[PDB]
Amino acid sequence: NPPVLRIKVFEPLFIVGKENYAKLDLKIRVTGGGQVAQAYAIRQAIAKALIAYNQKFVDETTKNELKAKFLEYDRTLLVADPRRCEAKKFGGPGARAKYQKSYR
Amino acid sequence: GVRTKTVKRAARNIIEKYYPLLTLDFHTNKRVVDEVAVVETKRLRNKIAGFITHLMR
Amino acid sequence: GSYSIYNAHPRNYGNGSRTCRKCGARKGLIRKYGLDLCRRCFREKAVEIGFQKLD
Amino acid sequence: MRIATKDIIAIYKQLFNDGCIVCHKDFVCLHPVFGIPNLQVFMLMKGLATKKCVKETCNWRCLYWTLNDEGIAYLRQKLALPEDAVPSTLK
Amino acid sequence: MFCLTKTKALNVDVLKTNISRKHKFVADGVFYAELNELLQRELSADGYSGVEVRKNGSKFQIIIRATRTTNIIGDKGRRIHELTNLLIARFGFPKDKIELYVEKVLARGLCPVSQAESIKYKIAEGLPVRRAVGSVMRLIMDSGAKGCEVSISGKLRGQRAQGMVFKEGYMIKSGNATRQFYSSAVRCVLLRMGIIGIKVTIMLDTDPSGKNGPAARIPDV
Amino acid sequence: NITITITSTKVKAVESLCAEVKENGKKKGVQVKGPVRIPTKTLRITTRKTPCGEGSKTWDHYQMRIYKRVLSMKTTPETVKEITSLKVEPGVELEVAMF
RNA sequence: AACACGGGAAAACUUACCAAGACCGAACAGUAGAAGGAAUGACAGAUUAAGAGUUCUUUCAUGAUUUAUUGGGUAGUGGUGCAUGGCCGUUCUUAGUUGGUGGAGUGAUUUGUCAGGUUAAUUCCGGUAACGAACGAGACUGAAACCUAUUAAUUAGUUUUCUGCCUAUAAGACAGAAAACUUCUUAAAGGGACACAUUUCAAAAGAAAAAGGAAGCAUUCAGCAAUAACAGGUCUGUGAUGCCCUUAGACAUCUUGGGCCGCACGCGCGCUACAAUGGAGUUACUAGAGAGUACCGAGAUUGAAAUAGUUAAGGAAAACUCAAAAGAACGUACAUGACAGGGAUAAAUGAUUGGAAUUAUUUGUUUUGAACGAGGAAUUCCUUGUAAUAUCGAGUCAUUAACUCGAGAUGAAUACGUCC
Repeated sequence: NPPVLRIKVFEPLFIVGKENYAKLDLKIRVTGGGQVAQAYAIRQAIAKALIAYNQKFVDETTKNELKAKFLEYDRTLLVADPRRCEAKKFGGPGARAKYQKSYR
Repeated sequence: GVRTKTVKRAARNIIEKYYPLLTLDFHTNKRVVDEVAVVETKRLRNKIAGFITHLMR
Repeated sequence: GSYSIYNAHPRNYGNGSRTCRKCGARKGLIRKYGLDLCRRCFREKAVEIGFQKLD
Repeated sequence: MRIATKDIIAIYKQLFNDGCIVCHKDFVCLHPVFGIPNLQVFMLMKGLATKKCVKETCNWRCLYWTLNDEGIAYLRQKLALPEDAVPSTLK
Repeated sequence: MFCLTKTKALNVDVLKTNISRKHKFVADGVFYAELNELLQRELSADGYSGVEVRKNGSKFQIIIRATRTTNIIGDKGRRIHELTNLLIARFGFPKDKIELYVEKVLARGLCPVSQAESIKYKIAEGLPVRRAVGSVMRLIMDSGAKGCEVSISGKLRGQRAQGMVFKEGYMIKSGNATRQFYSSAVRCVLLRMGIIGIKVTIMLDTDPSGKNGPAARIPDV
Repeated sequence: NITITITSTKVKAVESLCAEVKENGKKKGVQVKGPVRIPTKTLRITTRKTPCGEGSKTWDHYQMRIYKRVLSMKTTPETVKEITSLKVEPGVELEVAMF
């Protein structure tokens, strides 16, 4: 649906060649977050799916080569980003900001 | 990360009594501390085991 | 009647019909979860009820 | 104060038969037992408290009363129970 | 004649059958908080020293851990049935599911509410505030308490208010160990001049187990 | 088919009760379905700390926690949990709902 | 450390103020009188806003429940926070405080609690008329960052099978069954980082890269948080409370109406804008945390331009309700003009809640089209899923959010500093 992000989601395919996915069929279910966040979740899911599949039904040196190719371009392809929203605190409209102080 | 005197004193006492048991590996020293000592907190045990290995280095 | 007009107003909506359980106050009422214990009174008995001061 | 004398017996005979009857401090509502204003039952009992006949402990806007030895004697004098009416600990 | 239309039922929401899980436990605490305070104002001369509200599936057993059972040693059944009758009138309790037990506590010193009532007695008697707290704090210490503190604020020295804190033993002020070892009670006593606030906090020992954070106690071989 | 659900404010309590029912279910009971852990309910209340309006606007956070566990038996309607009480600990409610 | 603060978004109650009217919420005890009536209630005419028998007339009902009296209590959102308790704020979010013995001093007092280095920290290495301790810091508790290892499977999900329907070049989709399953989900127990380990810097406490890792500022955000103090706020939260004031023509309590919204102006907290990084018309969308019944949250069907109306399932709830919009996509639309940006002010009308809506409770319809062209002197908040932007839930809530407390959505710039 966010068409500008499509080539970002497709970039796991082109990082190693579409032939690494030619004999593979995927079925992804996305049920959280916003819309741009789901784009990064699918990127992780596609990249990990190739890595996990080549570990289980292919030898290791292919998997290590594939994961090495993923890592040398972008690390977050295979590891999740741990950043999460901070809790709101009283006295301010956000995590860190605070209401204006008047003296006179 | 300056360690408190509680960790350092406990690290020293265990070394004096149980020097032969301890080794230069942090992971083996973890379980021996749970054995040769009684602590209710996991984080304290690692801090003691972390200093013990550094001390015996 | 000496008392046929006493307390004749209909208090059914609720600002003078709801009160604190123990304090009997009409301001700062905590009606959530059916507590009905108004402010300055729920804080005293919070630890007795079970609401522990967590985050 | 001015309450129906038929009702006055209802509080007295119920209080004796249980030793204790409570009421709310909300004078805008009626009692759910006797079906009469809480003001009437409240002031029929505080007057009896000055006889040293009960105790007027108040808790959470609910008042509690407990029959005493003088309460048992005074109740017999008014409602005219037989002299064997000294049950105690039951009614 | 009174044209009153409203009524205030003498019910308890714990007796309700169809009640939400969120509302049930909240109503459990509200009843316990009110019941504890109610018999606190009744057993003041008896030292009620805590309540328990355990049940047996369909009947509720209310247990009183009084530290002085003198008034209820035998007491035929007067107070026990009088208190139970009070529970019926206030909360509309059916008789077949309500019963009251009275229990004693051997650790009289380790109960803070009983000790606080001891201080209130001596102060209202006329004993000096220095002699009253000193005597009660001696009893707390040898009973096994790790530490104790009594805070008294009021008009002790005259019209200008003055507060004093009495300290003994070992006490932790910061951390979660103050939620596992503390035992406190707040009482107020009236004189012919004003109100005096009494605050008693007793730091317990390994009886509420947990063995507070700083501790190594390395065994010897 | 029989269904058991235990709810309390203490997590350590229900785990003891869940184990007890499973251990008790060897006899007078065929199988002991694992304790289905319904998501915890948290009851948050945020209140001002001051009896008046003076001072800095500081609030305090309270929260109750409700732990819900679900057990399913086969047994018999007559036998059910039999004693079903075991002097159950205060604040921990057990109810048995068959079909 | 006063001014969207009293959880204070007051139509009646709240209410403490004002105009009226009644009324005892005069316990207890003595006396008068009195069960041959102490007293109380009352239809109708007038008095009264009043369907307060309040009062004038009139006799009709009930019956010591008590009228008048003296001592005395009681009651008050009355005064006093310069009489108090309790609670909170602040000094004060940083690292500080103490007594036991011993040493110095006639003494208030001092040492311990330091030269130097280090740390977020009197945190430690060291030093030493100090030795040995106690509180604070740390340790501790909650949330987040991880477990294809474990235990679990409904009210969570996936897979398979049967029936049914539909389009494809060839896989599947949907409906309605029904059984194993546990990666996701839920939630318990354990595990996992302690800077250990390498390099360098400072014999030590330690410091800075880099790699590994889910996580390496104490990992982040919070909770608790010592000694001493203010005569800081509240006696209008309390049947917590001392003294004082009023106490039957009440400052008690009740009823009706109004005010707390009153406008020549001054200040504070905020919401919406001054547009094209936009407004308007259509289309596909994507969260988390909340809450709910003896009438509470309300599915579905209908009435219709909208508000809202008439019927109406399931749900005490991972089970039913409960649902995103900022942004995105479509067009020879709007083209820089107070213009279609802006939506105040007024108008004529439709309904909701309420006993009651005028001084518009809230809201629909059509029309009305005001300042406002980025804001002077001054001044506030903020270091990463943070600011900022727009929205959702909850508190209050018969009705009413531009307020507060939370939750997710998209995701900047600028330092890694110095005491000006």
